[PDB]
This record gives sequence, C-alpha cells and structure tokens, in this order.
Amino acid sequence: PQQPQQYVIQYSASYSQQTGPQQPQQFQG
Amino acid sequence: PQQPQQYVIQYSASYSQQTGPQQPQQFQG
Amino acid sequence: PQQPQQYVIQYSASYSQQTGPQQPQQFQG
Amino acid sequence: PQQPQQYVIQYSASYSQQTGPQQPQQFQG
Amino acid sequence: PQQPQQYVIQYSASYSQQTGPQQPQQFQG
Amino acid sequence: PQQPQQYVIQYSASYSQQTGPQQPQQFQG
Amino acid sequence: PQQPQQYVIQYSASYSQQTGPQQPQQFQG
Amino acid sequence: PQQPQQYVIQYSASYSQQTGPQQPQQFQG
Amino acid sequence: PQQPQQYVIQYSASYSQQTGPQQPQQFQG
Amino acid sequence: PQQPQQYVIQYSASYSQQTGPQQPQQFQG
Amino acid sequence: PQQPQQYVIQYSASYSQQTGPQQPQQFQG
Amino acid sequence: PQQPQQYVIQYSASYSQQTGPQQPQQFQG
Amino acid sequence: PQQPQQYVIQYSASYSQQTGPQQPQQFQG
Amino acid sequence: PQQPQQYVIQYSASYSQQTGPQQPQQFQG
Amino acid sequence: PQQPQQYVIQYSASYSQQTGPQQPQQFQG
Amino acid sequence: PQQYVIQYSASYSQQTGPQQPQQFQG
Amino acid sequence: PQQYVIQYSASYSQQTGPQQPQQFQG
Amino acid sequence: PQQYVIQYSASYSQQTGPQQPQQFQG
Amino acid sequence: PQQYVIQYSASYSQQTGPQQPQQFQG
Amino acid sequence: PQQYVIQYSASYSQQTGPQQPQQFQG
Amino acid sequence: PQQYVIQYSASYSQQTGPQQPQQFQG
Amino acid sequence: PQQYVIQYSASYSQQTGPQQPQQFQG
Amino acid sequence: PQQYVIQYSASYSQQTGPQQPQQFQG
Amino acid sequence: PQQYVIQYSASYSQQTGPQQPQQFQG
Amino acid sequence: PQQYVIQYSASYSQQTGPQQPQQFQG
Amino acid sequence: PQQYVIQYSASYSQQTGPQQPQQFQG
Amino acid sequence: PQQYVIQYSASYSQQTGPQQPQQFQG
Amino acid sequence: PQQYVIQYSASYSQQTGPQQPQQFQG
Amino acid sequence: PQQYVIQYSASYSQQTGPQQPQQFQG
Amino acid sequence: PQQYVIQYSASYSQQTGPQQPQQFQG
Repeated sequence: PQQPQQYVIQYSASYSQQTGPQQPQQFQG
Repeated sequence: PQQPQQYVIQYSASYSQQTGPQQPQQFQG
Repeated sequence: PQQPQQYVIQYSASYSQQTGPQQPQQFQG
Repeated sequence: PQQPQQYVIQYSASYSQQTGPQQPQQFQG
Repeated sequence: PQQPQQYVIQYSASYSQQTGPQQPQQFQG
Repeated sequence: PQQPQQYVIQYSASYSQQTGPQQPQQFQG
Repeated sequence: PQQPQQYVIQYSASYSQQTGPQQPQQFQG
Repeated sequence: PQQPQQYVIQYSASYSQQTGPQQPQQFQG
Repeated sequence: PQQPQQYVIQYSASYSQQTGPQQPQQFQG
Repeated sequence: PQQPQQYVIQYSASYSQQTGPQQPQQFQG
Repeated sequence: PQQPQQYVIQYSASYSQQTGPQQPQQFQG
Repeated sequence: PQQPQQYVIQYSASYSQQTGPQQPQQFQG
Repeated sequence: PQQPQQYVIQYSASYSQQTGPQQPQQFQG
Repeated sequence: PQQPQQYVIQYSASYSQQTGPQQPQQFQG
Repeated sequence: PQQPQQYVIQYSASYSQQTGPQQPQQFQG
Repeated sequence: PQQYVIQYSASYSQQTGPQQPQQFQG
Repeated sequence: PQQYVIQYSASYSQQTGPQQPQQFQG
Repeated sequence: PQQYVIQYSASYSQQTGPQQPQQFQG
Repeated sequence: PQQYVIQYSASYSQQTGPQQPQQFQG
Repeated sequence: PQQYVIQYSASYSQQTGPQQPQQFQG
Repeated sequence: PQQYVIQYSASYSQQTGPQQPQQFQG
Repeated sequence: PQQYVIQYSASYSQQTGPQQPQQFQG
Repeated sequence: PQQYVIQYSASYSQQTGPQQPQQFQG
Repeated sequence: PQQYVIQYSASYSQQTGPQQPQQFQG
Repeated sequence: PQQYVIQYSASYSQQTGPQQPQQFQG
Repeated sequence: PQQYVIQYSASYSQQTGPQQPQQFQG
Repeated sequence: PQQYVIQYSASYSQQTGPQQPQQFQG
Repeated sequence: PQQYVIQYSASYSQQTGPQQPQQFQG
Repeated sequence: PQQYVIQYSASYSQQTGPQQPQQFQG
Repeated sequence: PQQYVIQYSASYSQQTGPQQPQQFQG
C-alpha cells in the first residue's frame, strides 16, 4: 500500500500576488 | 495498491492574482 | 490496482484573476 | 485494473477571470 | 479493464469569464 | 474492455461568458 | 504502508508577494 | 509504517516579500 | 514506526523580506 | 519509535531582512 | 524512544539583518 | 529514552546584524 | 533518561554586531 | 538521570562587537 | 543524578569588543 | 419551494458523470 | 426556500464525478 | 433561506470527485 | 440565511476530493 | 447570517482532500 | 455574523488535507 | 462579528494538515 | 469583533500541522 | 477588539506544529 | 484592544513547537 | 492596549519550544 | 500600554525553551 | 508604559531556558 | 516608564537559565 | 524612569544562573 502525497499550494489575498511557476515532479517505480 | 496523489492548487481573493503557469509531471511505472 | 490521481485547480473570487496556463502530464506504463 | 485520474478545473466568481489555456496530456500504454 | 479518466472543466458566475481554449489530448494504445 | 473517458465541459451563469474554443483529441489504437 | 508527505506552501496578504518558483521532487522506489 | 514529513512554508504580510525559490528533495527507498 | 520531521519556515512582516532559497534534503532508507 | 525533529526558522519584522539560504540535511537509516 | 531535537533559529527586528546561511546536519542511525 | 537538545539561536535588534553562518552537527547512534 | 543540553546563543542591540560563525558538535552514543 | 548543561553565550550593546567563533564540543557516552 | 554545569559568557558594552574564540569541551562518561 | 438534485450509486456500481446543476429561486 | 444537492455513494461502490453546483437564492 | 451541499461516502466506498460549490444568497 | 457545505466520510471509506466552496452572503 | 463548512472523518476512514473555503459576509 | 470552519477527525481515523480558509467580514 | 477556525483531533487519531487561515474584519 | 483560531488535540492523539494564522482587525 | 490564538494539548497527546501567528490591530 | 497567544500543555503531554508570534498594535 | 504571550506547562508535562515573541505598541 | 510575557512551569513539570522576547513601546 | 517579563518555576519543577529579553521604551 | 524583569524560583524547585536582559529607556 | 531586575530564590530552592543585565537610561 504505497501512497505518496505531495501538496503544492499558492494563495494570496488583499492586494497580493504570486509570480513563480509550479513545476513539481513525483516519481514512483 | 498504488495510489500516488499530487495536489497543485492556486487561488486568490480580494484584488489578487497569480501569474505562474502550472506544469506538474507524474511518472508511474 | 493502479490509481494515480493528479489535481490541477485554479480559482479566484472578488476582483481576482489567474494568467498562467495549465499543462499537466501524466505517464502510466 | 488501471484507472488514471486527471482533474483540470478552472472557475471564478464575483468579477474574476482566467486567461490561461488548458492543455493536459495523458499517456497510457 | 483500462479506464483512463480526464476531466477538463471551466465555469464561472456573477460577472466572470474564461478566455483560454480547451485542448486536451488522451493517448491509449 | 477498453473504455477511455474524456469530459470537456464549459458552463456559466449570471452575466458570465466563455470565449475559448473546444478542441479535444482522443486517440485509441 | 509507506506514506511520505511533502508540503510546499506559499501565501501572502496585505500588499505582499512571492517571486520564487516551486520545484519539489519526491522519489519513492 | 514509514511516514517522513517535510514542511516547506513561506509567508509574508504587511508590505513584505519572499524572493528565494523552493526546491526540496525527499528520498525514500 | 519511523517519523522524521523537518520544518523549514520563512516569514516576515512590516516592510521585511527574505532572499535566500529553501533547499532541504531528507534521506530515509 | 524514532522521531528526529529538526526546526529551521527565519523571520524578521519592522524593516529587517534575512539573506542566507536554508540548506538542512537529515539522515535516518 | 529516540527523539533528538535540533533548533536553528534566526530573527531580527527594527532595522536589522542576518547574512549567514543555515546548514545543519542531523545524523541518526 | 534519549533526548539530546541543541539550541542554536541568533537574533538582533535596533540597527544590528549577524554575519556568521550556522553549521551545527548532532550525532546520535 | 539521558538529556544533554547545549545552548549556543548570539544576540546584539543598539548598533552592534557578531561576526563569528556557530559550529557546535554534540556526540551521544 | 544524566543532564549535562553547557551554556555558550555572546552578546553586546551600544556600539560593540564580538569577532570570535563559537565551537563547543559535548561528549556523552 | 549527575548535572555538570559549564558557563562560558562573553559580553561588552559602550564601544567595546571581544576577539577570542569560545572552544569549551565537556566530557561525561 | 424545494429543489432536489440527487445522485445515488447503489452497491457494487459505478457512476462516472459529473454533477453540476444550476438552481435559481426567486 | 430550500435547495438540496446530494451525492450519495452506497457501500462497495465508486463515484468519480465532481460536485460543482451553482445556487442563487434571492 | 437554506442551501445544503452534502457529499456522503457510505461504508467500504470511494468518492474521488472534488467538492466546489458556489452559493449566492441575497 | 444559512449555508451548509458538509463532506462526510463514513466508516471504512476513502474520500479524495478537495473541499473548496465559495459562499457570498449579502 | 451563518456560514458552515464542515469536514467530518468517521472512524476507520481516510480523508485526503484539502479544506480551502472562501467566505464573504457583507 | 458568524463564520465557522471546522475540521473534525473521529477516532481511529486520518485526515491529511491542510486547513487554509479565507474569511472576509465587513 | 465572530470568526471561528477550529481543528479538532479526536482520540486515537492523526491530523497532519497545517492550519493557516486568513481573517479580515473591518 | 472576536477572532478565534483553536487547535485542540484530544487524548491519545497526534497533531503535526503548524499553526500560522494571519488576523487583521481594523 | 479581541484576537485569540490557542493551542491546547490534552492529556497523553503530542503536538509538534510550531505556533507563529501574525496579529495586526489598528 | 487585547491580543492573546496561549500555549497550554495538559497533564502527561508533550508540546514541541516553538512559540514565536508577531503582534502589532497601533 | 494589552498584549499577552503565555506559555503554561501543566503538571507532569514537558514543553520544549522556545518562547521568542516580537511586540510593537505605538 | 502593557506588555506581558509570562512563562509558567507547573508542579512536577519541565520547561526547556529559552525566553527571549523583543518589546518596543513608543 | 509598563513592560513585564516574568519567569516563574512552581514547586517541584525545573526550568532550564535562559532569560534574555530586549526592552526599548521611548 | 517602568521595566520589570523578574525570575522567581518557588519552593523545592531548580532554575538554571542565566538572567541577562538589555533595557533601553530614552 | 525606573528599571528593576530582580532574582528571587524562594525557600528550599536553588538558582544557578548568573545575573548580568545592561541598563541604559538617557
């Protein structure tokens, strides 16, 4: 029972911003 | 029973923004 | 029983926006 | 029993928008 | 029993919009 | 028993719109 | 029962921003 | 029962920012 | 029951910033 | 029951900054 | 029941700064 | 019940700074 | 019940500074 | 019940400084 | 109940400084 | 005024269709 | 005025469709 | 005015669809 | 004015979908 | 005006979805 | 005006999703 | 005006998700 | 104006998520 | 104007998450 | 204007997270 | 204007986290 | 203007974290 | 303008953390 | 303008941390 | 302008930490 869990989360509020891209890599096997 | 879980989430509220693209890669096998 | 799960989610409210494209790649086999 | 699941979701409310295109690729076999 | 599932969903409410096109590609075999 | 399932859905309500075209490609064989 | 958990989280409020990209790598197997 | 837990968190408020990228690597096996 | 826990946290408020990147490595096995 | 705990924390307020990167290494096994 | 605890903390306020990087190493086993 | 505790702390206020890096090593086993 | 405790602390205020690095080593076992 | 306690502390105020590095070694066992 | 206590303290104020390094060694066992 | 949208999957069955209704009252 | 959207998965069953309703009252 | 969105997974079952409703009252 | 979003996982079951509702009152 | 977002995991069950709601009152 | 975000893990259960709500009142 | 974010772990259970809410009043 | 962030770990349970809320009043 | 951040560990339990809130009043 | 950050460890329990809040009043 | 940071260790308990708050008034 | 940092160790308990607050008034 | 840093060790207890606060008034 | 740093060891207790505060008034 | 550094050892107790404060007035 293999269950790898990867959470990549970006959020912002009240006159904010995020510029960077999201590039995650998950390798099983 | 192999269940890899990848969560890529972007959200924003109240005069906010996100610019970066979402490019995730999942490899099984 | 192989069940890879990939979640790519963008949302925004109250005068917000998202500019980046969504380009996910899932490889099984 | 192979069941790969890919969820690409964009939504917005209350004077919001999404500009990026949706281009997901799923490879089985 | 091979059942790949790809969900591409865009929706918006209350003075919102989505501009990007939907171009998903699914390859089996 | 091969059953690939591709869902491309656009909807909007309450003074909303969607501009992008829908161009999905499904390849079996 | 192997369950590796990786949390990558960026958020900001009240006239703030984040510039760096998110590039995490998870290797199981 | 192996459960490695890695938390990478960046946040900022009230006219602040973070510039560095997030590049964590987790190796199990 | 092996549970290694690594916490990498950067935050700042009231006209502050952080420049350095986050590059943690966790090795189990 | 092995539980190694490593805390790497940088924060600053009121016209302050941190420049150095965060590169911690945890080895179990 | 082995619980090694390592705390690496940098903070500053009121027109201050920290330049040095954080590179801690924890070896169990 | 082995609990080694190592505290490495740098802080400064009111027009101060710290230049040296933090490189602690903890060996158990 | 073995609990070795090592405290390495540098701080400064009102136009002060610390230059030396922090390199403590703790050996148990 | 073995509890060795080592305190290494450097501080300075009002136009002062400390140059020497901190390199303490604690051996138990 | 063995509790060896070693205090190494350097401080200075009002246009002062300390140059020498701190290298204490504590051996129990 | 009552509006009911119900999707019910009985035992040993599979339902794949998404559920996305629009309900306007008043 | 009551609006009910209910997705119910019985025992030994699988439901894959997302749940995304839009409800406007008044 | 009451709006209910309920996702219920019975015993020995799997639900995979996300829950993302939009509710506007007044 | 009451808005309820409820995700309930019964015994020996798995729910994987995220919960991300948007609620506007007044 | 009351807004309730509730995620409830019953006994011997697993919930993996994140909880990230947006609530605007007035 | 009351906003409630509640994550409840019953006995012998595991919840993995993060809790990150945004609440705007007035 | 009351905003409540509550994370509750019952007996013999594990909660792993971080708690990071943003609350704006007035 | 009252804002409550509460993390409660019941008996024989483990909570691992950090607590890092941002609260703005006035 | 009252802001409460409370971390409570009941008997025979372990809490590992750090407590680092940011509170702005006026 | 009152800001309360409270970390409470009940009997026969362990709390490991650091306490590092930032409080700005006026 | 009152700011309270309180760390309380009940009987037969262990608290390991450091206490390092930053408080700005006026 | 009152700022209180209090570390309290009850009977038969151990507190190991250092106390190092920064307080700026006016 | 009053600033209070208090470390209190109750009966049959041990406190090991150093006390090193920085207080700036005016 | 009053600044108080107080270390108090109750009966049958041990305090090991040094006391080294920095106080700037005017 | 009053600055108080007080170390108080109650009956049948041991205090080992040195007392070394720095006080700047005017």
